[PDB]
Amino acid sequence: ATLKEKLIAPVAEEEATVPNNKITVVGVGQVGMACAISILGKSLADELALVDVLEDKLKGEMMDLQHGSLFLQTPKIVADKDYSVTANSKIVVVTAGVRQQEGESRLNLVQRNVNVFKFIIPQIVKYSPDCIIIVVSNPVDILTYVTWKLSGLPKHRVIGSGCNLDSARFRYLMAEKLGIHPSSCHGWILGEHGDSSVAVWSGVNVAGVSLQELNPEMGTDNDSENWKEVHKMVVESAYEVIKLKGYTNWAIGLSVADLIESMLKNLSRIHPVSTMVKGMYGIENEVFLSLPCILNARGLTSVINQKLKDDEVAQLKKSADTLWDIQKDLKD
Amino acid sequence: ATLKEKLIAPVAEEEATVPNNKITVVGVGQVGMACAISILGKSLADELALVDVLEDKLKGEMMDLQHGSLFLQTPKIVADKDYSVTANSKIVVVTAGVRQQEGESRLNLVQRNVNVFKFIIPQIVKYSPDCIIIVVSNPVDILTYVTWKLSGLPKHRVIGSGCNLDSARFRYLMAEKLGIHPSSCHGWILGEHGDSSVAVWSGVNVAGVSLQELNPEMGTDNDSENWKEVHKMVVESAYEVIKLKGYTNWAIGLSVADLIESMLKNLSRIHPVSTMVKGMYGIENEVFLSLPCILNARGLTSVINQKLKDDEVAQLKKSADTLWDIQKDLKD
Amino acid sequence: ATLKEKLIAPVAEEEATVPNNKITVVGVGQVGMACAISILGKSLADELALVDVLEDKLKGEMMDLQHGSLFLQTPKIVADKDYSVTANSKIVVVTAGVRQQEGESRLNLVQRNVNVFKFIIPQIVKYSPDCIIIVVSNPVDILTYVTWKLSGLPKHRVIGSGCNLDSARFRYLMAEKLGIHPSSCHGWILGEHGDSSVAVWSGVNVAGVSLQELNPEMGTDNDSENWKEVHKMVVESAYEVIKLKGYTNWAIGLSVADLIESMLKNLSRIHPVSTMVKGMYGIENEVFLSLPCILNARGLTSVINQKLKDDEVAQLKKSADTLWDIQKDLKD
Amino acid sequence: ATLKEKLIAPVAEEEATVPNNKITVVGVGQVGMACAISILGKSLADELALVDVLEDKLKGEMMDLQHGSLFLQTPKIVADKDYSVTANSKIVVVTAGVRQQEGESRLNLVQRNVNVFKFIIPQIVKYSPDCIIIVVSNPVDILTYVTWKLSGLPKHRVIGSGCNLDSARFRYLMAEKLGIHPSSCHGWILGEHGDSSVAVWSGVNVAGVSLQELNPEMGTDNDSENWKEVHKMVVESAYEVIKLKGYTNWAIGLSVADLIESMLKNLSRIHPVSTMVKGMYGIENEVFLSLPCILNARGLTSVINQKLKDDEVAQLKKSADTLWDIQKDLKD
Ligand SMILES: NC(=O)C1=CN([C@@H]2O[C@H](COP(=O)(O)OP(=O)(O)OC[C@H]3O[C@@H](n4cnc5c(N)ncnc54)[C@H](O)[C@@H]3O)[C@@H](O)[C@H]2O)C=CC1
Ligand SMILES: NC(=O)C1=CN([C@@H]2O[C@H](COP(=O)(O)OP(=O)(O)OC[C@H]3O[C@@H](n4cnc5c(N)ncnc54)[C@H](O)[C@@H]3O)[C@@H](O)[C@H]2O)C=CC1
Ligand SMILES: NC(=O)C1=CN([C@@H]2O[C@H](COP(=O)(O)OP(=O)(O)OC[C@H]3O[C@@H](n4cnc5c(N)ncnc54)[C@H](O)[C@@H]3O)[C@@H](O)[C@H]2O)C=CC1
Ligand SMILES: NC(=O)C1=CN([C@@H]2O[C@H](COP(=O)(O)OP(=O)(O)OC[C@H]3O[C@@H](n4cnc5c(N)ncnc54)[C@H](O)[C@@H]3O)[C@@H](O)[C@H]2O)C=CC1
Repeated sequence: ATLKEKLIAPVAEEEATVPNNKITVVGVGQVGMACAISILGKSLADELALVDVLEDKLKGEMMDLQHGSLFLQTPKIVADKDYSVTANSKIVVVTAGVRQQEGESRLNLVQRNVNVFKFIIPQIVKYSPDCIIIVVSNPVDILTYVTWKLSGLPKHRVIGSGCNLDSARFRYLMAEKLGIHPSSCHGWILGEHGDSSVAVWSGVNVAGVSLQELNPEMGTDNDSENWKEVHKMVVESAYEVIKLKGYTNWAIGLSVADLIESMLKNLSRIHPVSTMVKGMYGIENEVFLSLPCILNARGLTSVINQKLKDDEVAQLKKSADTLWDIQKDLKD
Repeated sequence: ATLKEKLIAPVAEEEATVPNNKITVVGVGQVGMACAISILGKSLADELALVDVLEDKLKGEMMDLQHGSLFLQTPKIVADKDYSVTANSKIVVVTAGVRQQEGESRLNLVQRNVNVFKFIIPQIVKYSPDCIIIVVSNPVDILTYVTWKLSGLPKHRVIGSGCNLDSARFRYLMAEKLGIHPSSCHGWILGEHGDSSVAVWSGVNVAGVSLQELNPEMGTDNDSENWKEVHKMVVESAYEVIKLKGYTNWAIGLSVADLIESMLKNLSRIHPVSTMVKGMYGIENEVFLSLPCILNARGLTSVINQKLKDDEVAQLKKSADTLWDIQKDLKD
Repeated sequence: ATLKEKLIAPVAEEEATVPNNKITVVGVGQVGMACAISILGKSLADELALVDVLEDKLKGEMMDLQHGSLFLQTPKIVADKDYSVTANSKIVVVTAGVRQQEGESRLNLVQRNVNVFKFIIPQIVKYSPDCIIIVVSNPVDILTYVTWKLSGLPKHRVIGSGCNLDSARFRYLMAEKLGIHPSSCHGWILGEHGDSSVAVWSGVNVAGVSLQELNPEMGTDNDSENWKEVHKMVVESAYEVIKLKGYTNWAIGLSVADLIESMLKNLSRIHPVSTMVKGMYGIENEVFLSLPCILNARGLTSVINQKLKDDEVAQLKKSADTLWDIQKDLKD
Repeated sequence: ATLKEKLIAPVAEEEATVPNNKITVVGVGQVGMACAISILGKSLADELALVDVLEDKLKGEMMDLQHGSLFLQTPKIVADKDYSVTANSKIVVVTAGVRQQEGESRLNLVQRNVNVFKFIIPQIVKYSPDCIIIVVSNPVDILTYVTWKLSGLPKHRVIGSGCNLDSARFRYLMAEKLGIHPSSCHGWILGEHGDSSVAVWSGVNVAGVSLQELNPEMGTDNDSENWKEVHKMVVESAYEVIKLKGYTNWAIGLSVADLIESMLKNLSRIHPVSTMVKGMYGIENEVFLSLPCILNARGLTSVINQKLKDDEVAQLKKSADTLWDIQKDLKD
């Protein structure tokens, strides 16, 4: 007479549920699943929705996650090619589209991914008009600009995963040189998540001790041992990892979960993520690139005004120019 | 031209957070702070409000928690004698009132505590019309009933901590006899939180093996395993600990946090908490007793139907009459 | 006069950590990385070593994890084709080998995988003479036996993941029928990891209530609740997911991490993993099958004695003969 | 015939356990229990031992914790006035002795607490000669010196909880002024955990932006709004909280757990804790006070060399002098 009927007696009317913290991940490839597992691992969603054009793959992924439910704290995991499954998401993570082939610039993916975005972004906003969108697909800064224009969402609700990842890499490498935890090394990689990123040497410090003060040659061509190479390693890292295993995913998955945690827990932590920087540091157009931003439940609510050195501002502007040159010709 | 103005540039123009995962703990005594710290430890609240009539102690408890903020994930902690600080809480935990003296029964506190609740409950609902209330103060089953009536809330939104603690103690004691983790021990203490709780022997098992089937004398006075002594120990628990350190708090604090987790994570896990059992097991009055109940974001949405023996039913009935005998003379 | 020399003043003269909570994952395929990321997510290792014959992929997996270090609590991650990087591990997880093709049985991989293990197992014990080994590779019960023999380790230090995953799936499926969290559902799938697993119907319960007692037709072909279809679904699981996405990894990855937690935290929780069952249930050969076992810091220290029905015993025996039929012809 | 005997079948010989991560907390008053609950909350110990001269209180506390075991991951909690229960602790936390009465300097507790320490320290080292001792009792810097001399342990194994707490308070207050999470505000309070502590203004920063650069008057008498008062609030905080609730405990409990996490997880994170600073910043005697130190499994292995301003060095030396003046007359 129905398992449930007999065993479970209702105290409240049957009625409507509605996820408080529903997250959607679009794209169930390497990056998508890594974000998904990291999100689940930290119990950040009470509902996880997945979307992809590959129906079988999408279903298999859902089922595999569902089978590990005993070990998780996410009561509902759903998956469909139709965006109606993403309704009422607080956060949508977009990792859908093509990735770099070996040695390929992220900037070379632009047209293919813009085509993808033009089609899926409107479906996303239709079903969650008040969500926050975390853009991850490459090139991430330009795609965040693209998402902003297509979605019609406010700036503080369209965020590029950006240099949160580059900065974690930088902090890891710095840590390795000093023999301490990356959380105790402070340093910011800003600008494009790509070849034109900028190391803010003037802010690199341990326990408040400015490394640039200790080594005024930090970041130059005349440095003993030997910073610039550290920034070069950050720049090259995706290519080196792609050459070895075909793609990257674990670090970006962790990076994404870290941003989500700040926002779903309303913490107001600072992260270098991609936002609209017109009017900052002499940038004249609607360029998106990473700066230290404050993240909480409203999304990206603030940017940190820094006192960048002239060479730092110069490299930032150069990064802004590289990006704007591509953005400026994007067609609608 | 403040520092904040210089350092921080608003992206989305202005802060103001949408009421969300806010929790209030009423009473900042041994139990109240134990609940507060456990709620804080598991990052269950994005805002924690404290209320007590002891203004000085209240402010100091508040400050001390705040001083720990670096190590926590709750961006806002506030406290006031006035209930306006509790506005828009999702969940309110009531631990205020008088407690048992060494030896004293929980029912000796009824009158004094009915007077406390007559004041506090209407304040809670006035400022948080949509909250879930968890009642901890003793006598707990009676006060859960008093809260239900004063609150005007539907039954699924009024939960008595009931036998959640009794059962935790029971599983701990069972675990000590077997040498395994209490989470691997299963057994249910239901009914009245104190003296008259019921041990449902038929459900005591490890890995699905019925210990009663293995030992049909389980629960009788002629049992080589002395299971009845275990239940007796669960019963004398409050007493022995009160005699030793003056009160109990850590275990109940942990148990309240566990209920909150099930709810804010929408888990639909089952806990032995106290609900309105009229029309169950032959009970014909409005009384709150513990049964295995399903907790989720809406609250306590259902109860598990069990096949109870005659003597178990009888105790439940006996508890219901005793409780009703007190409740029928409660005015206003 | 390095920066490190200038910034950091040694207190206790010199670094060198005492081997402690080190874990090795052998194989960096779908399952291996899923285990790695889940182990990393729960901070189970103070050092993670990876080993695989695919040198390029191995290095890239290593780098990607390292890039995530800021978000983790594992200060050292290393990887090498050579087993010296695995020296002094407390726990070694073996997931290397060939996997099932869509449709293909787990036993079709025996020969190829026996050759893999003949090489890997002696390397593991040579570099970590005091480790605990968790076998994941298929066919898992057979390979657990092969590992026990090649390793020379006592039985409490060789654990086959066995039916830990089967049972997780089963609890998920039960939870889906009842609408509660799988942790509130109890039921044991024992015996052989694959096709021939056994559902112990007598132990399936919710809150201590026997569902079999409630539905004596549970498990037969004439059951309105279709419990046998549930078990059938647990059995077809690998198959359906493999057909959809090519392999399974997330659920097993989570389940391995859960076993490790029980062990490194010394919990003595009970899990359905595979141990040497000779002399149990009438089995007279050296074979590994899943039963409810207690895991703690020493490993798998005990097994739960159960009262099994004749048909359950018979399947267990039938599985033991089949396994033995393969194992008896294994040489060296 | 013995519950266990029948139900649980041994796989490994009965034999010896031994905690990997055993922690002892000495003193079960406000501070001791707060450290205990925070340690348990984060699953940092596989064994927790408690010691106090108050036998009944000590037992009650043990039992209360034990009753919440279902919600914890610490299989063994023991308590006794005899130090033999503390054997093989990796970490011993000493919170035993007298605390400040209202308005009383921590320095006024010195003789009474030195008497306590002279008696208990030798018992502690007898039973755990290789432990790391975290000193918390006041005055904490002087008591760390005292512990070092009495215990005969190496410097990197005797650590004063020190200014980890003052700095968290500083970061909280700073955060409140800027509207962000304390984890995103960086600033160090060093020297005595007491009235002569030192704010290192030159290291105060957000996202690497030096606040002193933005406000060169930071910390002086001619400051717009208005740092010095922030340091004053940190200095006064214990007195204000003591005046309100009688003592402090939650923040210090969290602070202590944070240090333990760094060490038991071997993270090498930086914390401002109390260590022996002879030969640093012109300090000529064996003074203990807080500086940023690197913590991992070996204890306190490194100190960070800072580039302190002349006024900062001056205040540091003044703090060192205040302390040494008391240390110098300590009698053995
Ligand atoms: N921002 C960052 O730091 C990083 C960004 N990435 C980027 O993330 C993206 C994903 O990378 P991977 O997951 O490795 O690639 P993948 O090939 O493994 O996954 C791409 C997935 O997107 C799906 N997809 C393609 N078009 C779609 C559409 N129209 N609608 C829905 N789904 C669609 C595909 O079916 C596939 O499952 C790439 O653009 C890559 O460059 C990768 C690493 C880091
Ligand atoms: N349900 C359960 O399993 C458990 C229940 N308890 C009960 O919890 C309650 C609290 O225990 P403790 O925290 O140890 O007591 P406590 O004496 O330490 O704290 C009681 C708090 O209630 C406050 N209070 C008193 N009247 C108030 C009012 N009129 N309005 C607002 N606050 C008021 C007091 O100021 C004090 O802050 C007791 O009733 C005790 O019996 C204790 C353990 C377990
Ligand atoms: N016990 C269980 O419940 C489960 C077991 N499995 C089994 O786990 C195993 C791994 O599956 P996947 O990770 O999907 O396979 P995969 O093909 O992605 O990865 C296999 C890894 O083994 C490595 N490998 C092959 N030969 C090796 C050797 N000679 N020495 C060291 N490494 C070697 C390969 O290089 C590859 O890195 C399979 O045997 C599969 O059947 C999968 C799911 C669940
Ligand atoms: N370093 C720091 O940031 C902080 C330090 N404290 C200090 O921590 C200490 C403890 O404070 P509370 O717990 O509030 O005091 P308390 O009075 O609540 O607890 C002191 C406990 O120590 C026990 N005790 C006394 N002599 C003992 C001995 N000979 N052997 C073993 N146990 C003994 C007492 O019986 C009592 O249970 C005080 O010295 C206090 O000033 C407090 C807050 C912060």
